[PDB]
Amino acid sequence: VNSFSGYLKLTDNVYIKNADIVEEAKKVKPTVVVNAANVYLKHGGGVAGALNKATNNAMQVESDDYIATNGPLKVGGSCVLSGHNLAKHCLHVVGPNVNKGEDIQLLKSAYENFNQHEVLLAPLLSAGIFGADPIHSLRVCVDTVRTNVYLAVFDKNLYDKLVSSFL
Ligand SMILES: Cc1c[nH]c2ncnc(NCC3(O)CCCCC3)c12
Ligand SMILES: [Cl-]
Repeated sequence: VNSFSGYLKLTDNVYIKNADIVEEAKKVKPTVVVNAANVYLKHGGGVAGALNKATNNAMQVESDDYIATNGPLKVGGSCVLSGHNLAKHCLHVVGPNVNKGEDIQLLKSAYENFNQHEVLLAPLLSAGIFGADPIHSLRVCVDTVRTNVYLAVFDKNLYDKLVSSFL
């Protein structure tokens, strides 16, 4: 039993809700919140900008130190950093950016990072400002993630479509 509320069950381990991941984070304080990161951990907009703003830019400050030490992430890769006031940990995961010509096949690799954590609050990777179809992202998620994932989908019409077209 966990504290996630009002999620529609899609499969054994995947749950979905029309919600702002920032608000789900502020209310639940999960062990892991997933950020839809880019390779530079530049949290300017989208999920990343929203999470970072909610941390009063502390996420960006921590991220800049991480990059200065370690260099950029790989597309499809991840790192674990602090969750600040939102979660215990933030798993920064880089899905491919279709607008940059990045290989959509890397979306599966991106979702594989979730399997290192028993329970996560997450967005649909590569969707939104990253350019991919959220329907496709959801299918890759369901077919790749084996741990318990709670998805917050920001857009109501897209959520309804994600729900309606699933089975
Ligand atoms: C921008 C933003 C702020 N707070 C959020 N919480 C969740 N998702 C977000 N954007 C990505 C997505 O949900 C958009 C609809 C289709 C699936 C992907 C955001
Ligand atoms: Cl977005």
